[PDB]
Order: sequence, then C-alpha cells, then structure tokens
Amino acid sequence: VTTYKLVINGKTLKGETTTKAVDAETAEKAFKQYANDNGVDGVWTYDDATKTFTVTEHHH
Amino acid sequence: IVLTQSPGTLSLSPGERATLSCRASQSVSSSYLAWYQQKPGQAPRLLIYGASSRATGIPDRFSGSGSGTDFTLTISRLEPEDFAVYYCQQYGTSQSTFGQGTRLEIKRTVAAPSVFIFPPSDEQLKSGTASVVCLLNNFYPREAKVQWKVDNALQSGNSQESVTEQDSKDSTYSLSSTLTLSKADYEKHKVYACEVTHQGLSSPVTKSFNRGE
Amino acid sequence: QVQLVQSGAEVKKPGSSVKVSCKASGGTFSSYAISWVRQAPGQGLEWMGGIIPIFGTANYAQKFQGRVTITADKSTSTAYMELSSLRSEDTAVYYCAREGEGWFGKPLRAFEFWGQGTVITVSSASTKGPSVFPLAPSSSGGTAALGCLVKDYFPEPVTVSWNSGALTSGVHTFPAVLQSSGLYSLSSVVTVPSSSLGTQTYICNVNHKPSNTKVDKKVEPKS
Repeated sequence: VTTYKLVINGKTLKGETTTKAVDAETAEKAFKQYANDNGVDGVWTYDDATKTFTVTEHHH
Repeated sequence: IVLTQSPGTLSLSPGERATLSCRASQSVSSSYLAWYQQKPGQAPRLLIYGASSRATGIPDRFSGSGSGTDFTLTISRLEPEDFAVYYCQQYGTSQSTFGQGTRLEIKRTVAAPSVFIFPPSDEQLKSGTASVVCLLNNFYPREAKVQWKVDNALQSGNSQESVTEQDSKDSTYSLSSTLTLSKADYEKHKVYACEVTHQGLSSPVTKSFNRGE
Repeated sequence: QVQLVQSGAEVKKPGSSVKVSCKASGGTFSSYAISWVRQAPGQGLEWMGGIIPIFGTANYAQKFQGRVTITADKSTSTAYMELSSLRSEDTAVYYCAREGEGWFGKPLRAFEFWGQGTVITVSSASTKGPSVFPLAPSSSGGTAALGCLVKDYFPEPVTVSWNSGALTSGVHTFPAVLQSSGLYSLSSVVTVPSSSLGTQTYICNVNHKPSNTKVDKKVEPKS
C-alpha cells in the first residue's frame, strides 16, 4: 500500500529492511518491534520524503 | 503401479560400480521405463529412457536394463559428479508413477563429530525467547543422535535439527540442533547440555555450559 | 533449443488457488506432452498430470482429480496449472516437464526438458524479515566455531555469506527449519583458528529478498 524502510545503525547489526503499512505509525510499530527483537536500542529519526526510519545506537 | 527402488541409500567410493534397482508391482513395458538424476536444488535430469537408451549427452558409464517387473540402472565407475538421488519412472499418458528414489552417497572412513554448544545471545533474551544451539561438525556416517538435557532432565518436543548435504571436499556431514524455550523457562535452569551419540565416538560426548558463567 | 521457463515463487493462503505458467521456446509446442511434477521438501517426485496441447486432452493423478486444471495456450506456447483449495501439504516445488522427441520415429516416453521449478508456499503467515543473533565463540583443538542464527523469517529463502564473501572455508549454512509459529529459522556456522578470534572480524551477511532485508551482524567473542 506504501513501502517504508528501516536503516539500522547498530554496534554489531547494520543494514536495512522494509515493511508495507498504510500509516507511518503502523510502520514505526513494526520497525520498533523488529529492532527490539534484534536487540537494537538507539535513537530514532524519520524522513517522510523517503518513508525511511533510522535507528542509531550510541557509538557506531 | 507401485515402483519400489532399492536400496534407499547406497554408500560407495568413487571408481566403484553402482547398481540401482527398480521393481514394479505389475508388468511395465520396457519402452516406458525412464531414469532420472537429481542433485540438491536442481531439476531432475533424464538419464535413461526406454529402459536401456541413454539420453543425449549422458556418459556411457550409465546403462539400463530390465523388462517386466525388474529394472536396473548401472554406473560402471563412479565419478564424483555421479553422487545424487536417482528416480525411476513409469511414463504414461493417463497415469504415471515415480519410484521413491535412491540416494547414492560417498563412502569414506568413520569420522567423529566435533561438538560445540552455544548459549542464547544477550540480544535474543531481550525478546522473550531463548535458543540453545548444538553444532556437530564434519562427521561420517550421517547417522547421529542428539539428546538435550536441562538440569540433567531429558528434553523432548522442544528441538529441531537439520543436516548439511555431503561435503564435496571431505565427504562429511554437519548437523545443527536448536533447543527453544521461553526466556522465563531458560532463567529457571542452570546446566544446558547436549549429548551426542555417533559411531566414531566410543561413548556419548556431552558439551555443556552453566547459564551466567 | 527447447527451454521451459516457469513463473515465479508464490505465497498463498490456505484454501485459495494458484496458477503456475510454463513458457516453452525453441521447439514445436503441439504434439509433445507437457506434464507437471511436484516435489515437497525432502520428498520424492509426484506426477500431477499432463496435456498434449494439439489435442487439448488433460489427464490427472487420482490424488488431484477435482482441484487441478492443466491447460495449454498454443498462441503463446505456454502451459498452465491451476491448483485450488490449497492446503499446507501443497507446499512444494512445481516443475513443468516436456516429453522429448525421437530420432525419426518418435515418442521418447520420458521427460527430456524440465523447467527451473516454482516454489509454492501455502501458509497463513505474513512476510517477515529475519532476526539475526550471534553464535559467539567461547574461550575443538585450537579451533573455534562461531556463527549466526537467522530466526523467525518468512517466506523462504535467505542467503548467508561471511565477510562479504571473502570467508568461505569452513562455512556451513544449514537448511532452514519450519517452526510451529509458521516462521522459518536457520543457522550458519564457520570454523576458525582460536588464535584469530582476537584479530579477525567475523561478519555474517544476511539477505532476505521478500522483505528486502540486507543486514550484517558482527559476531564477537564473549568474554
């Protein structure tokens, strides 16, 4: 319906994944679960122009 | 018709002669019996058609024979690329059946596995599940038994395992087993052990760890 | 030359139906049977049915009479198979195979040409990117083992490499396992010298195209 992207900037886990949601809030809820499932804890940013969330752990 | 192949697994060394058998419950006309070769991840490949004719491009060390209910595929000198699964087939317009397949595997000396055990990572425990992984590396033959123990209590129904194909370099197998528990159940026990039985071990081997240490 | 190209992998909900296509190029598409043969994971070949396009007459295995329809389109030299009210036991690779021709006199009565296969997964699960967990080397005679646990993804497949493909010796990537959740799970391990754990970086590169997951997990020794 609209594809959103997650870029992961963790200490040991780096890369990207996507999801299909209607809302940015529905994608955020999918991405925050995924990031926790992979034990990533970091700072969240969002760019609506590109439908891209970013999570960045402190240091790397 | 029921086509029955034998043996189910055939363990031979390269250079040896392989004999594969396809037996039918009832008579099959010779021009309807075909043999196929299948390798992991690939489509089947026609070897023999009409019981005895080689398809285009099949080396002449493959031969087929038989009539009635007894058919045979012979490979006179096994080259390494010949180790695969083989299917006979009764070709038909209105009905067609396949044998259940013979796996032709490389025979080598007995090799005992190296056994490693891995506790669940810290990042997995953040998500409420705990996976314990036991690795059996480079053993032969393929038959191996893995028992999980949690505080010396035999586990059951909470593990899955899978085996690699036979390695092309050294002809061994590897096995991975995963024991799965909730995070809560994992925190309630201390000793996680994996006991391995195999032909190259004179007695079961146990690898283990204590949660926390 | 004769070539059978099949449509792509599909995930289907139970009870639905799927149509698989097989386009033939480089031979006559008329007087030679096109059959469909399926193979469930870890199991044998099972003939489903076939059609001679020029006659239009389709035959089916008893097992599938009533929910499979095999048709042929001579206008595009494409053969189709439709399988309805899918169940989990219909998860398999579906091959199209075409009878070969004789030298001058004909029918080979064997499948000379095969398609590359179509993976049909029948599941109520949704697309889910993998979680990648380290299998950390501990502190096996001078040899350490490490790896990655690629857990809870759907559908198949995932590909795993190590250090962007520069590490290949000692690597074992195991066939995925289907969990009671409906999600798949697999492990990739590598065997390395214990002495290298302090100086080499080991990164497993996990790719899951259905979720467009490309993800790199650094596996470090636990102290």
